[PDB]
Amino acid sequence: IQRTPKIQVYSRHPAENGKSNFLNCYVSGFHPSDIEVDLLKNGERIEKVEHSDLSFSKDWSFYLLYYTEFTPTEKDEYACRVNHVTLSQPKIVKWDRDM
Amino acid sequence: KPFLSAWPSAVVPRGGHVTLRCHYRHRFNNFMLYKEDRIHIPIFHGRIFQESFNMSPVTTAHAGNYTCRGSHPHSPTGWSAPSNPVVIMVTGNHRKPSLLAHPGPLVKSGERVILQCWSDIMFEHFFLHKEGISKDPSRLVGQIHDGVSKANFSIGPMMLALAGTYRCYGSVTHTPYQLSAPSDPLDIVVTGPYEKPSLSAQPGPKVQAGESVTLSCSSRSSYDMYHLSREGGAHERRLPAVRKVNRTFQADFPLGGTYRCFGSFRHSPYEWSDPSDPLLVSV
Amino acid sequence: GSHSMRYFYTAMSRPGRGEPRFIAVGYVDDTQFVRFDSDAASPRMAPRAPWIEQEGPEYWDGETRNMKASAQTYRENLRIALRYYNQSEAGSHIIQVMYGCDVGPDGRLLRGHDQSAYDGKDYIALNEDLSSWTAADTAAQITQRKWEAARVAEQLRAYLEGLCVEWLRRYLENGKETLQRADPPKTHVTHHPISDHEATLRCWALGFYPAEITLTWQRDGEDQTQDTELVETRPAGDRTFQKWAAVVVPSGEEQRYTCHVQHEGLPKPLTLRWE
Amino acid sequence: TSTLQEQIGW
Ligand SMILES: *[C@@H]1O[C@H](CO)[C@@H](O)[C@H](O)[C@H]1NC(C)=O
Ligand SMILES: *[C@@H]1O[C@H](CO)[C@@H](O)[C@H](O)[C@H]1NC(C)=O
Ligand SMILES: *[C@@H]1O[C@H](CO)[C@@H](O)[C@H](O)[C@H]1NC(C)=O
Repeated sequence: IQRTPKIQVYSRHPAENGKSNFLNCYVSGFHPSDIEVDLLKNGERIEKVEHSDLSFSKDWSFYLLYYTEFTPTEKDEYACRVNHVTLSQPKIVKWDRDM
Repeated sequence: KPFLSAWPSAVVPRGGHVTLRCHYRHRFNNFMLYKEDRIHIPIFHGRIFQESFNMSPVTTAHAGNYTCRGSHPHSPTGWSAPSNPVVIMVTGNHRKPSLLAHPGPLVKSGERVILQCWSDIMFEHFFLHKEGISKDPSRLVGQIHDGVSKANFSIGPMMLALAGTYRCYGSVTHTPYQLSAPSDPLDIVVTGPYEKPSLSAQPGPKVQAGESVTLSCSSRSSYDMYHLSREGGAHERRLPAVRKVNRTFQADFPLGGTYRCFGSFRHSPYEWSDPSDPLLVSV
Repeated sequence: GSHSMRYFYTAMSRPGRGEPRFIAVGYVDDTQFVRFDSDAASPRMAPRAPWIEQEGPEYWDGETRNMKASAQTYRENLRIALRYYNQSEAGSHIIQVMYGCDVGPDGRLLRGHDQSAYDGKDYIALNEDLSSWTAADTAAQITQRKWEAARVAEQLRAYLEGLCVEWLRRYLENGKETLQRADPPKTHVTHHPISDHEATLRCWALGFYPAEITLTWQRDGEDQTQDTELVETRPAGDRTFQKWAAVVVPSGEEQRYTCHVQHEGLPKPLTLRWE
Repeated sequence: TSTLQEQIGW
């Protein structure tokens, strides 16, 4: 009755280099609730990260949104790193502007 | 900061066991311990606990006020900030005090009860502690009057979380973490809001020695157990409830005095129904 | 349109890692508006949407007391659950509760809800009649017997018919211009090669509220519901949502593909195509 | 209150 997290990484607004935006990592469909999520900038943990209040769906699985303000560029690569009891190793999902 | 905890209880008898765990950065290993007065001096000559610290058998030397620091290699200092404090209180070091309830141990939901601890030993403080895992004790200063020290613990408005088995302890001046032997226990039970059962006598409440009389506790509610109490404070008899053909739930206690019965449920021994109406049995 | 209010409670034990924790969140439709977290140094119910912030101090004090009491109640329920299931006090467990009301266009009650779960599976739920329970197992059957003996369903029914409806109506008015004004999605189609014989067409919907939406791909008017990649609807973080739908198409056939978008903020359903 | 005020034990 343990459920592994689904992960999406995406921006609040359509990305345009050099323009302030928000980077999001949405984790959902997981159980139990403890989970570790970091946003990364070039492999390095971003500091000013906030998250939504823990809630759950009709099937009892939890979801959370993690987010930080950011200005995207051509060179800088962003990602989301998620660990949960269901995962042997942390999952890393790159931010793809097209996903 | 780390989270420090005592398992199974921070209140522990001499000779028993308690384990301190220091949870930090998702692990339980590599920490140091400190007592309240020495804040940057690790106890046990700076022993680096490789895992939870088991104290067993517990001695009075274990009593104390603890904080931990977890290893943090890649930081200015080698270690973390101090954890929350955990007070290990060691019991069994003085004659036991006494614990009584006013007006009594059966407390109606939403109402209050006083638990009075007292002793002819002068205790500086009294501690009231409900039986169970990881529970905190309440502390009050003792007050002296006419050769006893005593304290009044007010409990309520009464609900389930407050119900259970209570004991009280005293500690004497200069050894605040060393507690007395526990008082005799008091079961504090909450009554209501579950509907009152019916009490009856078979053949009836009029009996003369030496013929048999059975009291029956009955309800349409699916109680799992019934408790028969006779005014005057001998501990209630208990019997499993049995389902009857007309769908009532009933227990028959074969036995004067004035009686009442209460229903209760599986795994829930400290919450009872409203009391039945009283029944007077005469011999 | 119809609307709903829901409160969601999560109560978790974590022996050796922390004190038991209770978190509650409240939603009107897809909009969260309050939160309470027992881990805060000085826990209070707090606003999570702007339209509730000007509710008076008597509201916040009242909600805070109730949550403090509820946190206490559920800490005990975790202990009780341990006894029901014969589990050790070393393990970590979770109780979840969701309850609330749905109302119709006239503001009148359509349905009330009160459901609980233990360790992520159904435990006990109030039935549609709001006067009886469905228990999922023998443990839950103990709770059911208590609740019947204590007339709990009557209490829940009174709440659901009264305060729940009354407050949802109040919140819907307070937040009318966000809660009752659908924002249609901004839409577009992107094209991404896969090989030199195939490519992906992705239909995007952004910045919409409420979350309910339908994105479909058709090929000469026939839904490709079997060959459509549909991502879970996701929050943008500004109280709007995002979704996309993808289909793999043979090269040079891009023109037979149309993306169809349905959402309440749209006057007429949309039909998009890549160019 | 807006939240359920009744306290319910299992
Ligand atoms: C124990 O130590 C802490 C300081 O670390 C102090 O705050 C706390 O009040 C102490 N508790 C007792 C009972 O002394
Ligand atoms: C404590 O409560 C008991 C009973 O209600 C009462 O007899 C006494 O006056 C109270 N105060 C003290 C100091 O004992
Ligand atoms: C139902 O059955 C019991 C056992 O015979 C009977 O004594 C009890 O009085 C009945 N109760 C009702 C309400 O009929």
